[PDB]
Amino acid sequence: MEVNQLGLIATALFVLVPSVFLIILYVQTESQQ
Amino acid sequence: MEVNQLGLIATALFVLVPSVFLIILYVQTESQ
Amino acid sequence: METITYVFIFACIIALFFFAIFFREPPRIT
Amino acid sequence: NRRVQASLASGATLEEAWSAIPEKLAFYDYIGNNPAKGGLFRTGPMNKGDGIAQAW
Amino acid sequence: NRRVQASLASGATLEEAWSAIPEKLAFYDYIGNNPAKGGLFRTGPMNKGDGIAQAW
Amino acid sequence: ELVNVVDEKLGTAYGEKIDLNNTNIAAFIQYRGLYPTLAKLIVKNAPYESVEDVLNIPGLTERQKQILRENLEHFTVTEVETALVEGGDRYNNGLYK
Amino acid sequence: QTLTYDDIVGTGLANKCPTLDDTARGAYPIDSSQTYRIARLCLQPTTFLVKEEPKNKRQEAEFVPTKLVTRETTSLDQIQGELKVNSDGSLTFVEEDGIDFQPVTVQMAGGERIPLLFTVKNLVASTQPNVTSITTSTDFKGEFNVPSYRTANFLDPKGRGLASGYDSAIALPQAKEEELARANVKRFSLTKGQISLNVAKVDGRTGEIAGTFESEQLSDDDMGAHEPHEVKIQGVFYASIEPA
Amino acid sequence: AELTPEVLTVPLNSEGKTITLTEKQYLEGKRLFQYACASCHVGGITKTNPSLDLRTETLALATPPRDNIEGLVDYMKNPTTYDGEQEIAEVHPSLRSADIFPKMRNLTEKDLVAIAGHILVEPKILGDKWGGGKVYY
Amino acid sequence: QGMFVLPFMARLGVTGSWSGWSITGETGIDPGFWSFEGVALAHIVLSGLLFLAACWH
Amino acid sequence: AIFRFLLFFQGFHNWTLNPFHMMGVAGVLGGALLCAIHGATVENTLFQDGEGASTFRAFNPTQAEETYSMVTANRFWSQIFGIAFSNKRWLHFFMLFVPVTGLWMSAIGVVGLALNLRSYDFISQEIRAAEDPEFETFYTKNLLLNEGIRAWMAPQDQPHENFVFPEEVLPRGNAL
Amino acid sequence: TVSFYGGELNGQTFTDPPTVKSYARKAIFGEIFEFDTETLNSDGIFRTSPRGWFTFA
Ligand SMILES: CCCCCCCCCCCCCCCCCC(=O)OC[C@H](CO[C@@H]1O[C@H](CO[C@H]2O[C@H](CO)[C@H](O)[C@H](O)[C@H]2O)[C@H](O)[C@H](O)[C@H]1O)OC(=O)CCCCCCCCCCCCCCCCC
Ligand code: CLA
Ligand code: CLA
Ligand code: CLA
Ligand SMILES: CC(C)=CCC/C(C)=C/CC/C(C)=C/CC/C(C)=C/CC/C(C)=C/CC/C(C)=C/CC/C(C)=C/CC/C(C)=C/CC/C(C)=C/CC1=CC(=O)C(C)=C(C)C1=O
Ligand SMILES: CCCCCCCCCCCCCCCC(=O)OC[C@H](COP(=O)(O)OC[C@@H](O)CO)OC(=O)CCCCCCCCCCCCCCC
Ligand code: HEC
Ligand SMILES: CCCCCCCCCCCCCCCCCC(=O)O
Repeated sequence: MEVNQLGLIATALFVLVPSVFLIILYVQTESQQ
Repeated sequence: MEVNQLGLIATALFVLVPSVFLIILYVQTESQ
Repeated sequence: METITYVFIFACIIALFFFAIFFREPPRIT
Repeated sequence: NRRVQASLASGATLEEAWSAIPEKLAFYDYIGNNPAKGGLFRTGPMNKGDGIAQAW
Repeated sequence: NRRVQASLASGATLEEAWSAIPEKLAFYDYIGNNPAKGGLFRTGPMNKGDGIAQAW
Repeated sequence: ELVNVVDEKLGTAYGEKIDLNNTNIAAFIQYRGLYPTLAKLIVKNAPYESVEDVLNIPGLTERQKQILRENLEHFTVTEVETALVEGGDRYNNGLYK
Repeated sequence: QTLTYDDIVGTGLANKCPTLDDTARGAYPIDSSQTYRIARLCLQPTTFLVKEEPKNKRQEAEFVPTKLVTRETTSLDQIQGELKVNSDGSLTFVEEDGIDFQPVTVQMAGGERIPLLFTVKNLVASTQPNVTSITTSTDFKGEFNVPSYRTANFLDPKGRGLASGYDSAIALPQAKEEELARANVKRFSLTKGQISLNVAKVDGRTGEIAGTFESEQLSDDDMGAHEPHEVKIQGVFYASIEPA
Repeated sequence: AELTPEVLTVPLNSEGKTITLTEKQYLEGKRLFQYACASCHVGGITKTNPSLDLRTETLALATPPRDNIEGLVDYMKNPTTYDGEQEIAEVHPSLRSADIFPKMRNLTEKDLVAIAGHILVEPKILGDKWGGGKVYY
Repeated sequence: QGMFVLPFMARLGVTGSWSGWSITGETGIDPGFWSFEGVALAHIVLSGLLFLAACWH
Repeated sequence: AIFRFLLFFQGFHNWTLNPFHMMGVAGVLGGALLCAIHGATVENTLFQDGEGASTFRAFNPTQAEETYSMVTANRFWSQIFGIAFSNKRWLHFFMLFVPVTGLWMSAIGVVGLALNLRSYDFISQEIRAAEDPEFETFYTKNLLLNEGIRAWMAPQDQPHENFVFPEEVLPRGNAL
Repeated sequence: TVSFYGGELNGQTFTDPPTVKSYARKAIFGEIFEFDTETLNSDGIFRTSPRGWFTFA
């Protein structure tokens, strides 16, 4: 299908950026205790 | 220029993934 | 590429189900 | 229309009355430039849709 | 070449001798299928380079 | 080169009269005495090379011939168009109200 | 023993043509002073073969086998018409009426669906001269009409059709129309097919015959959108003959 | 607008004589049409043969013209095809076939006039809607 | 066509697809379960069972 | 009149395709679910605090004690569904969060529709469908329906436009 | 029929029904323009302007 070529990077960054944010916060929470 | 379209994603992930790795490790080192 | 993307996200959600159930913070009483 | 009538009343032919219409004015009288014809996920310039206008 | 020389021996014309060579065998005799003709960042299938072979 | 043959047919007498070789049978209701008996006979015996041919339908009573004569000026013939006569579309072209 | 509807329903037997006993090796005499008709012609396909496109130069791909996916819906039956005698002793069957078409779609290796209008519409099939008896060596050869698989009212998924529907790609209002002409202008095809009926059994007493058929015709072209395929169909037939 | 005598005036025959119905008759005709006819002829179409409607221009071109009280009353007694070539009492309700169409049994001569009158009045009120089908709903 | 694992399945005897083609060009063939698709499916299933085994250990 | 508003938004805006409406749907149906599952859970994890078959009387609005077992409720849902609430404050905040957020999302999509900024089409679907008359999806089937709605209700629903659509221009499938 | 006054088709008249319909399908958009769709690989579907995008945001 002739889909928008930037939809892939849009989607990948849309997932990756906020997920990484949460993982950073979680792991440094665990090393506190 | 007629470049490779997957070039952008390859470069972006190439930077993003290992950098996030190091950031994760650095921040949890600091909070202990 | 869009099919791979759709199935990849869906598979990530199923793996998350596995961890949320079997690797949850256990609820402890008082 | 106001200008075509004006050109006609002073005796210009149909071809002359309409040839005097500036293209810029004609380009406004076209729904492709109406801002309420878009869509949420139809991205980019208007040229990406109907094209780069060349001539009336 | 062996097969061509044989056909001409048995009295076929040049057209006949060469028309008897299978396309598969001629396709092997082509440097585009030589594995030592590529590049490290030329990516994808060989059809992405010289194209999809259609006929000899 | 690519032409919609039905649209093209609307530019002929088919687009203004009852085409004895193509029009769907429900159009014979627009003139008195034609439907259903003569319309049936007409459709079954198409094609016709001339409008006059319908008067030579074997079995016409003299009154049926009189009704046809009265209506001959509302008729036409054009070349059979496969798209309009296949599928039994002259008896039911999928149009109701 | 003649079966009832309630004996047939759901068995798949309704799609099969009547068989003749293996003893039925008679001959049916033809009196040219008499007139005859086929009271029932039944054709039952067993094999659908589709011709492949070899794409290269001079190879001409063969007919490959296919899988039927539209189930027990394939047989022509209740076909009737004149069985004439010609001035050379040959017989010609002229098809008049009957259930003379079945839409069929078979699937090729690789998943392509090939739909086709299996038909003998307007069949005219003739024997050799000087027949005088229909025997277990009589052959009928004929040709028939293959109308468009869809008729003129059919609307494609974007609402475009021939006698109805849109005349353009309304979801692409300012796209260039030249590239879309093949899919925007519907066309009603009408092609000929060819059929051989080979008689192998004859009940001389009853006028029943049975045997084998092969027909060749064109598949669906989706109202001119794409090029058709060539289809070979093989099966069995049964016909019953009567003095007209 | 209202149900004036002008709209309640409909042809009696082909000769051109006319008749003015009453509002009583109209409502009675509408009710009897609904009782005996609407299941096939709702809104002036024919559900079981849409090619033949109850528009006045259609009734006019029928043989026996049916665009008048007489023709319509005769039709409910001895219905024929559109060209008048065959009688169809066996497949169409009528007094001739009231044995096989039991709803016609208790219709009086007066009832027929009202049913006919309603059929002739109704396109004068609704116009294209009468006999036009869903396009005009 | 840049096929990398397809030839290793072909090498050891897997030659056909459930859609009826084979790499030798023969059409109309029933490969049974051990088609290209069946081999792939088996590795996916096997991968999932090893995943569970890993959690247990 | 509100029903007509619904159908208008389908035929003209293809509003069901709008991800902002879908988030509103998930918020409204999510709320109603939460509502029913929370009331049901409490009523079937009640403590026996009175003696009668009517369990309502056995509650005093000034008692300090919880009137149902959060512990048993958590076990039940953990074993039925996999996960369960364990924090009563989070649970009740979540009940605020879900339908409020859902409604806010649908409002945003309506703001877009003020401008005809619809999520009407998928361009990839249309390019294929125009070129390939055998390609059909539930997406293309629903636009045909939209086109029917528009042409058949517009003359009467927008009378100031004096739309006159003769019978021959009306989009219509076979027979109907 | 369709006749053009002014512009690029000035003084030209068209009578073949498919051509005349083609311009009538464009006339519903107002005035008729020649567009370059190749350069941007335009898909043919109307997009909003900066006025629309600004207002929406
Ligand atoms: C989440 C936590 C939970 C943990 C749960 C525990 C783990 C459980 C793991 C189970 C997961 C299984 C995954 C199922 C995959 C489905 C495989 C399938 O349907 O695959 C079926 C395959 C598919 O067959 C092929 O299917 C093809 C389908 O084609 C389609 O597909 C093709 C390729 O996709 C092309 O698209 C083609 O064009 C298209 O038409 C063709 O039709 C071929 O002719 C046909 O052979 O069938 C075959 O040949 C294969 C063999 C079947 C033969 C059957 C004959 C009878 C044998 C009895 C078997 C019953 C099963 C045993 C029961 C066990 C009881 C003890
Ligand atoms: C006020 C803000 C604003 C506005 C009105 C515009 C307007 C425009 N820009 Mg600009 N731009 C902006 C900010 C803005 N820009 C910013 C911040 C950047 C940097 C990223 C850019 C970078 C940029 C580039 C690189 C380009 C434009 C272009 C354009 C044009 C097309 C835009 C388009 O297709 O959007 C389409 C927009 C969308 C599909 C947005 C959808 C909104 C998403 C779905 C939000 C997600 C929802 C959210 C998660 C809700 C869930 C929350 C809940 C769960 C709690 C248009 C003139 C283009 C152009 O033509 O330039 C010449 C172009 O190429 N812009
Ligand atoms: C043994 C490994 C192997 C091999 C030989 C192949 C071979 C092939 N693959 Mg497969 N592939 C593999 C693994 C492999 N693959 C894996 C693991 C995946 C999953 C990601 C894939 C996914 C995949 C896809 C999706 C595709 C292929 C395709 C192909 C074909 C073309 C590949 C191409 O253009 O390469 C290009 C290769 C390069 C440009 C190599 C770049 C290496 C750089 C230099 C990175 C290293 C730098 C490093 C960071 C240095 C840091 C040092 C530090 C310490 C200082 C070819 C037959 C293509 C094909 O034709 O499919 C039909 C195709 O589309 N492969
Ligand atoms: C699964 C089915 C489903 C579901 C769950 C929803 C859910 C929703 N729809 Mg969708 N919808 C659907 C299918 C569905 N829709 C379909 C198939 C269509 C066809 C296209 C639509 C068309 C549609 C439209 C056209 C609109 C919605 C809207 C909404 C939202 C309404 C929010 C609300 O409560 O407004 C209720 C109203 C309010 C909350 C406003 C305040 C009301 C005040 C407080 C009332 C006070 C009353 C007062 C006390 C006096 C009353 C007295 C009187 C009663 C006697 C909600 C997110 C609306 C929306 O998204 O707007 C943001 C909207 O406009 N929907
Ligand atoms: C193979 C492939 C690829 C598959 C394709 C399949 C397919 C088509 C999937 C499509 C998926 C798709 C795109 C989904 C769309 C979803 C969508 C619209 C997302 C909305 C996103 C968004 C943020 C919307 C805003 C609105 C919003 C916040 C909604 C939230 C909804 C939500 C999570 C509600 C809660 C639902 C839920 C089941 C909760 C149950 C909670 C629970 C365990 C209660 C039990 C319980 C009760 C008690 O009372 C007590 C006391 C205890 C203790 C207790 O435990
Ligand atoms: C026998 C099989 C039973 C079915 C198995 C299905 C497992 C699915 C259950 C979801 C696990 C993941 C939830 C993660 C998140 C999770 O771990 O939450 C755990 C969380 C526990 O809450 P607590 O009250 O313990 O935590 C509050 C404090 O921690 C304050 O932070 O649960 C809730 O918040 C309940 C609301 C979740 C309601 C969301 C459920 C959404 C499920 C549906 C999503 C489907 C869309 C997918 C489309 C493809
Ligand atoms: C279905 C069971 C019907 C009922 C009940 C009624 N009518 Fe009917 N009507 C029906 C058909 C199928 C036809 C066409 C008959 C034909 O083949 O020509 C008709 C026709 C008429 C007409 C003629 C219409 C015309 O344009 O000439 C009339 C005037 C008529 N029907 C009247 C009528 C009345 C008054 C009814 C109630 C007593 C009634 N019909 C019921 C089908 C059915
Ligand atoms: C289904 C039709 C074909 C018949 C299938 C044959 C039976 C299954 C054969 C599978 C061969 C795998 C054997 C490999 C042995 C390795 C065993 C192991 O290491 O655990």
